[PDB]
Amino acid sequence: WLVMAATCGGGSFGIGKLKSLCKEFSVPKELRDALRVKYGLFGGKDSLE
Amino acid sequence: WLVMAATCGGGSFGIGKLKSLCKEFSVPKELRDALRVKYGLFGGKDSLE
Repeated sequence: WLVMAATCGGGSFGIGKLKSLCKEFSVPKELRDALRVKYGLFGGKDSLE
Repeated sequence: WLVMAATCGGGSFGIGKLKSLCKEFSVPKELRDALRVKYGLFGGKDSLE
């Protein structure tokens, strides 16, 4: 796999994930980016006095 | 397949076709381009009075 790789090898940059079977919610999975930012927009939806 | 796709996905541009088995005429199939032009050069081969 380093031979097919040629000049650049063993250099992971980003890993995408997906569901094998299909059901309920589509689950195209790379929302992890907004997981470290645990509550970016969801905490404050429409709160005003 | 959209995950491997990354930034560009679901954007077909051109579809090539080919024969599974081998026989008679090779049939590398993308002559469809000259099918809408039904008779471009074949209609008039070498006709002259």
